[PDB]
Amino acid sequence: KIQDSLSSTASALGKLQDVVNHNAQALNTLVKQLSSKFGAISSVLNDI
Amino acid sequence: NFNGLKGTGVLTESNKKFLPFQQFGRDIADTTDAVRDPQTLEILDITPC
Amino acid sequence: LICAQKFKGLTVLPPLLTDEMIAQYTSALLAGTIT
Amino acid sequence: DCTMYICGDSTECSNLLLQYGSFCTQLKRALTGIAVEQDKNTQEVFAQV
Repeated sequence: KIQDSLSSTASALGKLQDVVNHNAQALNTLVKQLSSKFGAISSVLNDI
Repeated sequence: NFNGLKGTGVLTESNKKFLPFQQFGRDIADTTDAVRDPQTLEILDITPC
Repeated sequence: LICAQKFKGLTVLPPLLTDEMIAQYTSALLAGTIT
Repeated sequence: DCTMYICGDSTECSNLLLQYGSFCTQLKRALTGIAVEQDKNTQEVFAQV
């Protein structure tokens, strides 16, 4: 009967899905951050 | 350097599909990755080194 | 392909222990605790 | 609050602040995590029965 509990619902393995989701969110935020201009002339380096 | 696209990187053939009015290329990281040569119609993919 | 798009200076090093090795540890523990 | 604290009830400052990015977004995310964890603490401690 143990197997059905894991196989049926989708919230059983949240405690490990959360970790990888957090890491993905952090990486995505860091990558997307450089698109910000930070109050400078332009985000792209060469145009300055 | 394409009409105002300064940069570097290894350029290869771009087999991806562009709409007739579309020339730039952007990614999830939100940086230029593909272009279309104005002289010759083929599409170029600017892959990194 | 976000992992492939993370090339902009971001790397994901592989763990030292691989999945088969971890499974071998688990098998050893199981074969120990039941005999 | 994102903008009320920094330069609340201002127009041009509000315009010039939104170009920094998603700072207050992750601020609010962290604070929400703090709050839900705070509730979870009492839930864990007292609900053993």
